[PDB]
Amino acid sequence: GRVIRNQRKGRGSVFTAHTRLRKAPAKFRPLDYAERHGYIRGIVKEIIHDPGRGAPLARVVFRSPYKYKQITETFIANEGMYTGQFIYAGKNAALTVGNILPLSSVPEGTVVSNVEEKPGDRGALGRTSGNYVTVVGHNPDEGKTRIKLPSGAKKVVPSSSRGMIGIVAGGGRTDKPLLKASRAKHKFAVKRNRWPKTRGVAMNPVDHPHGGGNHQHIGKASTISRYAAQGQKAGLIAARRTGLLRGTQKTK
RNA sequence: GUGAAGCCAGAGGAAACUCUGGUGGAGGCUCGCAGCGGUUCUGACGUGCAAAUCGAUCGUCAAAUCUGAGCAUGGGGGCGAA
RNA sequence: GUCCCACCCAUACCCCGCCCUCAGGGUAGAAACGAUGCCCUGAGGAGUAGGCGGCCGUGGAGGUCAGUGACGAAGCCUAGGGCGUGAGCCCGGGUCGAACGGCCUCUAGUGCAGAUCUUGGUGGUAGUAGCAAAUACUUCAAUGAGAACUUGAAGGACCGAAGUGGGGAAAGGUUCCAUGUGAACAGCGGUUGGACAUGGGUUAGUCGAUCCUAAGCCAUAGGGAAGUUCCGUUUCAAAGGGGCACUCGUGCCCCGUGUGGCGAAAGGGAAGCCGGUUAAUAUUCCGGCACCUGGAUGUGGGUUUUGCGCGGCAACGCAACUGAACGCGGAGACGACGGCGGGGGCCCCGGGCAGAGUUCUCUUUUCUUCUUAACGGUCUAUCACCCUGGAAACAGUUUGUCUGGAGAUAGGGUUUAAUGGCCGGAAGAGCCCGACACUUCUGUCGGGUCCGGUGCGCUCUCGACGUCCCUUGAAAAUCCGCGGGAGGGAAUAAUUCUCACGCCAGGUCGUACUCAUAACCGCAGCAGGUCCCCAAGGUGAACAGCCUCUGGUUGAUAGAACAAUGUAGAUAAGGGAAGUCGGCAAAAUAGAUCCGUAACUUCGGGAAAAGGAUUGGCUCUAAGGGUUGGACAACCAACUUAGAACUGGUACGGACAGGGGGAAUCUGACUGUCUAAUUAAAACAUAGCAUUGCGAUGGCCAGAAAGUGGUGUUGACGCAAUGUGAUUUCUGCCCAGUGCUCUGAAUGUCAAAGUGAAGAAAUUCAACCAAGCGCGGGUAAACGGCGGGAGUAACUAUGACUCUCUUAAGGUAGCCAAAUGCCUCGUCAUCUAAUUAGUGACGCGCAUGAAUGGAUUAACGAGAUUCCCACUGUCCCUAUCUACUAUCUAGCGAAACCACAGCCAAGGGAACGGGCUUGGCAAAAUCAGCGGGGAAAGAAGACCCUGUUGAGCUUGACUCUAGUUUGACAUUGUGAAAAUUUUUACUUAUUCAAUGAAGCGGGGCUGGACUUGCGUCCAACUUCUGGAGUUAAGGUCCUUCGCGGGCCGACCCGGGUUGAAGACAUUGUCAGGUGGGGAGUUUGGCUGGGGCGGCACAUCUGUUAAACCAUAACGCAGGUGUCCUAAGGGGGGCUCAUGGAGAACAGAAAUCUCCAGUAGAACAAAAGGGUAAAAGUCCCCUUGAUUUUGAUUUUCAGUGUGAAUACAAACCAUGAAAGUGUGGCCUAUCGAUCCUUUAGUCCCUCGAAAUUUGAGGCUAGAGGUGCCAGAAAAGUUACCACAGGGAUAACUGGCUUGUGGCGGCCAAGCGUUCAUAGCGACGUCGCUUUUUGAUCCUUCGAUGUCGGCUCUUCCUAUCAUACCGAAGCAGAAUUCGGUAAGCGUUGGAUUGUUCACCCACUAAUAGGGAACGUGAGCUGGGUUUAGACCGUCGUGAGACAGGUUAGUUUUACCCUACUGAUGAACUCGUCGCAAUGGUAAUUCAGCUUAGUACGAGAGGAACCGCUGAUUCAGAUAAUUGGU
Ligand SMILES: [Mg+2]
Ligand SMILES: [Mg+2]
Ligand SMILES: [Mg+2]
Ligand SMILES: [Mg+2]
Ligand SMILES: [Mg+2]
Ligand SMILES: [Mg+2]
Ligand SMILES: [Mg+2]
Ligand SMILES: [Mg+2]
Ligand SMILES: [Mg+2]
Ligand SMILES: [Mg+2]
Ligand SMILES: [Mg+2]
Ligand SMILES: [Mg+2]
Ligand SMILES: [Mg+2]
Ligand SMILES: [Mg+2]
Ligand SMILES: [Mg+2]
Ligand SMILES: [Mg+2]
Ligand SMILES: [Mg+2]
Ligand SMILES: [Mg+2]
Ligand SMILES: [Mg+2]
Ligand SMILES: [Mg+2]
Ligand SMILES: [Mg+2]
Ligand SMILES: [Mg+2]
Ligand SMILES: [Mg+2]
Ligand SMILES: [Mg+2]
Ligand SMILES: [Mg+2]
Ligand SMILES: [Mg+2]
Ligand SMILES: [Mg+2]
Ligand SMILES: [Mg+2]
Ligand SMILES: [Mg+2]
Ligand SMILES: [Mg+2]
Ligand SMILES: [Mg+2]
Ligand SMILES: [Mg+2]
Ligand SMILES: [Mg+2]
Ligand SMILES: [Mg+2]
Ligand SMILES: [Mg+2]
Ligand SMILES: [Mg+2]
Ligand SMILES: [Mg+2]
Ligand SMILES: [Mg+2]
Ligand SMILES: [Mg+2]
Ligand SMILES: [Mg+2]
Ligand SMILES: [Mg+2]
Ligand SMILES: [Mg+2]
Ligand SMILES: [Mg+2]
Ligand SMILES: [Mg+2]
Ligand SMILES: [Mg+2]
Ligand SMILES: [Mg+2]
Ligand SMILES: [Mg+2]
Ligand SMILES: [Mg+2]
Ligand SMILES: [Mg+2]
Ligand SMILES: [Mg+2]
Ligand SMILES: [Mg+2]
Ligand SMILES: [Mg+2]
Ligand SMILES: [Mg+2]
Ligand SMILES: [Mg+2]
Ligand SMILES: [Mg+2]
Ligand SMILES: [Mg+2]
Ligand SMILES: [Mg+2]
Ligand SMILES: [Mg+2]
Ligand SMILES: [Mg+2]
Ligand SMILES: [Mg+2]
Ligand SMILES: [Mg+2]
Ligand SMILES: [Mg+2]
Ligand SMILES: [Mg+2]
Ligand SMILES: [Mg+2]
Ligand SMILES: [Mg+2]
Ligand SMILES: [Mg+2]
Ligand SMILES: [Mg+2]
Ligand SMILES: [Mg+2]
Ligand SMILES: [Mg+2]
Ligand SMILES: [Mg+2]
Ligand SMILES: [Mg+2]
Ligand SMILES: [Mg+2]
Ligand SMILES: [Mg+2]
Ligand SMILES: [Mg+2]
Ligand SMILES: [Mg+2]
Ligand SMILES: [Mg+2]
Ligand SMILES: [Mg+2]
Ligand SMILES: [Mg+2]
Ligand SMILES: [Mg+2]
Ligand SMILES: [Mg+2]
Ligand SMILES: [Mg+2]
Ligand SMILES: [Mg+2]
Ligand SMILES: [Mg+2]
Ligand SMILES: [Mg+2]
Ligand SMILES: [Mg+2]
Ligand SMILES: [Mg+2]
Ligand SMILES: [Mg+2]
Ligand SMILES: [Mg+2]
Ligand SMILES: [Mg+2]
Ligand SMILES: [Mg+2]
Ligand SMILES: [Mg+2]
Ligand SMILES: [Mg+2]
Ligand SMILES: [Mg+2]
Ligand SMILES: [Mg+2]
Ligand SMILES: [Mg+2]
Ligand SMILES: [Mg+2]
Ligand SMILES: [Mg+2]
Ligand SMILES: [Mg+2]
Ligand SMILES: [Mg+2]
Ligand SMILES: [Mg+2]
Ligand SMILES: [Mg+2]
Ligand SMILES: [Mg+2]
Ligand SMILES: [Mg+2]
Ligand SMILES: [Mg+2]
Ligand SMILES: [Mg+2]
Ligand SMILES: [Mg+2]
Ligand SMILES: [Mg+2]
Ligand SMILES: [Mg+2]
Ligand SMILES: [Mg+2]
Ligand SMILES: [Mg+2]
Ligand SMILES: [Mg+2]
Ligand SMILES: [Mg+2]
Ligand SMILES: [Mg+2]
Ligand SMILES: [Mg+2]
Ligand SMILES: [Mg+2]
Ligand SMILES: [Mg+2]
Ligand SMILES: [Mg+2]
Ligand SMILES: [Mg+2]
Ligand SMILES: [Mg+2]
Ligand SMILES: [Mg+2]
Ligand SMILES: [Mg+2]
Ligand SMILES: [Mg+2]
Ligand SMILES: [Mg+2]
Ligand SMILES: [Mg+2]
Ligand SMILES: [Mg+2]
Ligand SMILES: [Mg+2]
Ligand SMILES: [Mg+2]
Ligand SMILES: [Mg+2]
Ligand SMILES: [Mg+2]
Ligand SMILES: [Mg+2]
Repeated sequence: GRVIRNQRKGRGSVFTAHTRLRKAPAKFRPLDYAERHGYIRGIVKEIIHDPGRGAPLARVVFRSPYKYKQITETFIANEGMYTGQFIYAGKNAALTVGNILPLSSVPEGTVVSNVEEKPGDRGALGRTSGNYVTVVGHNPDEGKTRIKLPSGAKKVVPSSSRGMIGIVAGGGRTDKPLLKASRAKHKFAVKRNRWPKTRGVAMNPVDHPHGGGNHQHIGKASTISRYAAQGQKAGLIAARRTGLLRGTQKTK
């Protein structure tokens, strides 16, 4: 048989993400002395649209504590942020929307965005439009913080991890139907070469495990073991259950 | 060609929102020329003009439209709206 | 039919000659002899495969012939000889020119008709096919040997601004220009040429490259890799650039986070325009007039002298008008589309000027020219911004919008923005006229070169608005501004000047030409393909079609004629789909304006639904604008609309251009995409829906590895993997099976490592185990599944209901003879005259059914289907016209194919002959057609089978494997605690993350707030504002007294950059599991083709089997893979099955008695033999079913194996013995090598020598190969491949004729009566090859496989027609039969049909053959490769003799045959004859006979005669119609 499309995707080549129109990655400031001990003030210059990203980004200018230059950063814009707004990043920053604070100096029950998995990593969690991370609780003796992720998972991160107060802008982007093949094409044409998608059962046996046959049918259980070989993992990988979800799920 | 929002005016009514002239210029809308394609004649030709062309008739024609150059993917590999 | 006589001839027989072979003899005191010779005698002679012998020929070697030869070697040619059976040898003649041969040995690349053989050459075909797309040529002249395709002039035409025009990019490379030209090429010619030959031609600071970066590529540091090299592109790197100072280069002082290259002739980007000029270059040359960049220093100007301009309220202005580091900003720099406004150019209109055209007539006419570059100066030009002021009675305002107390209207200003006006350039140019010189050298000189208008016009550009996006639409080099304020700046002298003028320089490569019906790629001068720019007039909505201007061509082999058949363009009376699988093809409709427009609907559509009317020309009228005066008048300007009269051909979108429509069904929602070159679809995609995994120490994936990579400039509204497939309404039940997921205990299973025991040790044995699995839960929008039987309602049918068997559950809602149902052309209704079609219903549905999605569905569809209107040559039924061919000619000129060839009939034959046999026959040489034959040409059949030949794909095939999971060992160190194992502590190994490696850890100074034995905790100064923040101010001492030098300002200390994980993870090596993701391989045989079946595959009995033996078939009836401690061995006593008599229960049968009883019983098992004091049966004793090795028999090769037979060595059993016993009374009951396991002994070996373990040998058994002389082995292919096979299937033919069809003989019986008018049982004899079987003879290096259409001929077993005979024949109508194939045998609905059945006509609507006639005749509806859907089946790939949809139909010019047409020879003609060949007519109706014969009556013929008509044939065009 052939190498299947899912296997080919990992080679790169035509499946590499598009990057020309992306200006800079969305990252916090590097964790420095000012952010560790007090706060630093930055000015929002513009709210820009980043192709391939649903959420808008905010360009924020800060002063260098050690040089005469000025530094422009690219944050994920939280909804409610505006051009000409002062934002504050640090331990002693006020608890207002757009401020970047360590989770230790944040009370329980507030939502943040671009939460660092570890301090200094400049943001990893809850960075997509309409998404946020909730600060469930604190453990000061352990120096840790329990948070709730957009997926519903519970995580524990060091209290020094930073986050931006508020909710990622971009609202309910997925609330309107795409309604058109062209609109799906435009959505993915700035992300990746993954659209359109041909069904495996419409292929031939040389091309996919779902293969051919005189009727379009999978012919064997579509749930595939977690430890199946590469080239076998087509369908529902390591599926605990299948079928329509007809009630609440114990797992979360 | 059709004529979506938005806008102007006038008629009713009590209200609220009904109606009627206009304006406007949206749509993977439509007729249709070039381009692109290739349905039927199962036409021509079938030691051809041609190792796939020719004619008529057809599909689409403002956007999943057509196309140049540069560049990338190399054989059990690639690429594939398959 | 029989008998007799003579005769004819085979390669046979007889006699003779000769050849050869074989056989038998003779031949030496050698006068003897290729002694391998000779002489004598007898017999014999076929031959594929094959064997042997002898000889001939070729290249080369040794010896020899004292060989041949320029007075002619070799070779070659030869209707000239000789020899040999023959292969061959020799000679004569000719040609020719330098070597060669005989004999004996030696040697080999040694002998050709084949191999779809190799290379080369050459034929018939054949002067043949053909040289026919792109509208088209003609006259005169010149040139020349020669002119349709050279040139000039004239005419006629085309391209018709998305050109046949003018220039470019790629690509070519000299094709560009001049001159000359024999051949070759330009498929005709050629004087011509992109050809050939000889010479020329490409000029840049300004146009490009060069410079920049993009996607991307390659280095570097490092890390992998055995390595070629891979990653890496800033990453675990000590990676650079700025200034000052001496006689002299070298003395220092500051900044630093960066620290490569390549990559665009369309992206970014410094700068050039006009006129002229050459044969060919020009934005490059020449003339004039400019610009940019860089470098230098001047003159003037400006500014200042303790300093770096002035003005304006302001927006800002002015000719400058200092400014380091460091920083900020702008430009470069960006999407698509819409309407509006400005500008350039083009187009158009009016007037004037100059020229030209027309001018019978008319036309103040028609056409052309009338131009102004870069670069500058100057004045303007929307948006915006500034000042005054303060708006509701809101106002301003666009086509649209919008704007305003965050300050509108208004008034006044500032400013970005020329492709605008004027001026310089610049009229001196260019152009246009006009007039005077002249072999040329020289032209010369005059004049003129203007003014207005218009616009939904075209094109480009600019501007302000606006729309769309889950889409927001490059980078860098370079240039500029500013914030900052470092340095520096002569009251009589320079002046860190972006001002004016001035000086110097600008290298290198490209530059011709074409860019295409001839310069590129398609083998080529190819109707194909190949990226752009400019873009006139008319009609018209219009870069539509059609015509024209500029410009370009007139180039595609020509002449003549007008047959068939064609290709292309059309027209047809009447009918109007009757054609056909099917309306294929064609026709019909078509623009605009005005009316009118249904069902349904997602309310958007449907819709141009359906349909109807009008349209020309001319003469008028009205309306729709701008400007000025004074509510009218005047002036200016286009078009768009409406109304009226008149008028003609009742015509007018007059050409061109240009929708047919409707009622429904299946299906996919739609737009979109694909099998380039047979499938455009219902397939794919899609939005929507649903499921699954993943929180980064991660999911999925790539890599040999990596300090590797993609997703990822990413973080659940995300990434990845699947299914279904818009909307609407729904999506039922089943977790038993296979998967996936979760737990691994009360539970079982296990490897390596480790633990314990035994041992001398190797080892062996025990426990223990991680993963995985057994186990137990979950899960179907996972793969998938979703049942049988029996009764039941006052007649009855059915079964609401019930009784019963089983599953994991038993098909729910829906839907249906549907693209899914076989039976089936289902049943009913409708549609038609007629419907296997369509639609609507019905449903025990072979085999419908719910995201393997069910049902419905507006809109959409080059999808499939039915009907209706319109329309028509599809047809009845054909006809006609045009162009180009074909045709004939000149020139040029192939190919396929070809054993030899070409008339038939029958026969036989390899079962379909051109050749053979027997007949018919049979006359040169030819031309146009033609599609019967050549089982015509393609192409070593693709269907089928075989091969111990493959390949693609699948899986629970066999064997493995990347990856992965888990365990162990190592990396791997240091502590503590718990009674060796577990837990948690350390950081330095190791791993991760961040950063420009800035503020980490301890303190102590201060600020605080909390507390009473004054003690502890916290903190380090930024949060009103879209400003700024840098090159330190100061304190303190030193000082050269300086924005100078140190310590503070800015606390000290540890040099751990910071934060995490941490001896875990990672990594290396082994071990268990998982692993169609991947690899390799396999997937029996026989066989009335193969498959399925069966086993005729090892083996036994009887028979087939034809009396020894032997002997076949998928022949017949059967049997075997066991069973027995006795059912083996010995001995003895007895006699069985059965019958007749008898005896209580007792009988048909229980036991007892007697008599008969040849085996009719029994002997393990099939069958056949055999057995009676036994071989049966019972009793007694036993283990001969033992040890050893030979011999023999059957199957047979006289090999194994299995069986079997007689005897020897022994020592046993039994009988008093004799004797018997080496398994089963006989004929079947079974198994090699290798390996393993036993048994056997003072047995042999472990090879330096010993002992003990262990191992290996020798002899005899066992573990098994049943495909049984003995491989370890699953499918599929419709995507398929190869070597073959007519050894072997599907279609023709051949034999046969069961079966099918058609007859005969007999005649029980039927027929009221009567077997035989006519039927006809039981039986029996046949014929036919239009059925289907059976066979496998021909064809698998191919004979084109159904049907229909068309066309001819043949048969008779006669449907009709002619003439006859019989009846249960009064007439009429029928029935049966005879002679009879002359002549006919139809039009339609449904179906691909064949077949069939209906409607209807008819005299009748008979049956058949001709390779199941007929595909180089058609067509392609059926069968039907590859695409696709459904149902059932399969785990799957896939299958289906099931349904459905789409799917390339090639070649004739040869020979013959046929149809026609010429024709030599016999002088040429005219008029004739007639051998032979062909042959043609057919049926019905009406009137009369006649309401008559005959009949009770109903009813109801016929002969003759008359008049028409059907089908067919041969002509013809007066008339009518078509063209
Ligand atoms: Mg592969
Ligand atoms: Mg798909
Ligand atoms: Mg497919
Ligand atoms: Mg597969
Ligand atoms: Mg699978
Ligand atoms: Mg499907
Ligand atoms: Mg469209
Ligand atoms: Mg085309
Ligand atoms: Mg064709
Ligand atoms: Mg036509
Ligand atoms: Mg012989
Ligand atoms: Mg030789
Ligand atoms: Mg000679
Ligand atoms: Mg010589
Ligand atoms: Mg040879
Ligand atoms: Mg030869
Ligand atoms: Mg031969
Ligand atoms: Mg010819
Ligand atoms: Mg031709
Ligand atoms: Mg011609
Ligand atoms: Mg032509
Ligand atoms: Mg002459
Ligand atoms: Mg010509
Ligand atoms: Mg023309
Ligand atoms: Mg154009
Ligand atoms: Mg040209
Ligand atoms: Mg051109
Ligand atoms: Mg190129
Ligand atoms: Mg010449
Ligand atoms: Mg020629
Ligand atoms: Mg010539
Ligand atoms: Mg010539
Ligand atoms: Mg000449
Ligand atoms: Mg340039
Ligand atoms: Mg350069
Ligand atoms: Mg590299
Ligand atoms: Mg290295
Ligand atoms: Mg470069
Ligand atoms: Mg450029
Ligand atoms: Mg010059
Ligand atoms: Mg001065
Ligand atoms: Mg650009
Ligand atoms: Mg015009
Ligand atoms: Mg001028
Ligand atoms: Mg001037
Ligand atoms: Mg003048
Ligand atoms: Mg072309
Ligand atoms: Mg026009
Ligand atoms: Mg017009
Ligand atoms: Mg030309
Ligand atoms: Mg030609
Ligand atoms: Mg007609
Ligand atoms: Mg007519
Ligand atoms: Mg009609
Ligand atoms: Mg048609
Ligand atoms: Mg038509
Ligand atoms: Mg409507
Ligand atoms: Mg309709
Ligand atoms: Mg209409
Ligand atoms: Mg049309
Ligand atoms: Mg579709
Ligand atoms: Mg595509
Ligand atoms: Mg195709
Ligand atoms: Mg193909
Ligand atoms: Mg699913
Ligand atoms: Mg299950
Ligand atoms: Mg279960
Ligand atoms: Mg376990
Ligand atoms: Mg049901
Ligand atoms: Mg349906
Ligand atoms: Mg049904
Ligand atoms: Mg039906
Ligand atoms: Mg029907
Ligand atoms: Mg079913
Ligand atoms: Mg089903
Ligand atoms: Mg379901
Ligand atoms: Mg519909
Ligand atoms: Mg011909
Ligand atoms: Mg000729
Ligand atoms: Mg010959
Ligand atoms: Mg014959
Ligand atoms: Mg014959
Ligand atoms: Mg022959
Ligand atoms: Mg002849
Ligand atoms: Mg022909
Ligand atoms: Mg023929
Ligand atoms: Mg032949
Ligand atoms: Mg073959
Ligand atoms: Mg074999
Ligand atoms: Mg194979
Ligand atoms: Mg293959
Ligand atoms: Mg104090
Ligand atoms: Mg730690
Ligand atoms: Mg470890
Ligand atoms: Mg596998
Ligand atoms: Mg495999
Ligand atoms: Mg076989
Ligand atoms: Mg079988
Ligand atoms: Mg015998
Ligand atoms: Mg048998
Ligand atoms: Mg016995
Ligand atoms: Mg015994
Ligand atoms: Mg006895
Ligand atoms: Mg004894
Ligand atoms: Mg054995
Ligand atoms: Mg063995
Ligand atoms: Mg030894
Ligand atoms: Mg064995
Ligand atoms: Mg055998
Ligand atoms: Mg045969
Ligand atoms: Mg018969
Ligand atoms: Mg009879
Ligand atoms: Mg037969
Ligand atoms: Mg046969
Ligand atoms: Mg064959
Ligand atoms: Mg043949
Ligand atoms: Mg043939
Ligand atoms: Mg027919
Ligand atoms: Mg007869
Ligand atoms: Mg008769
Ligand atoms: Mg006849
Ligand atoms: Mg026949
Ligand atoms: Mg036939
Ligand atoms: Mg034929
Ligand atoms: Mg054919
Ligand atoms: Mg046929
Ligand atoms: Mg089928
Ligand atoms: Mg079909
Ligand atoms: Mg088709
Ligand atoms: Mg009478």
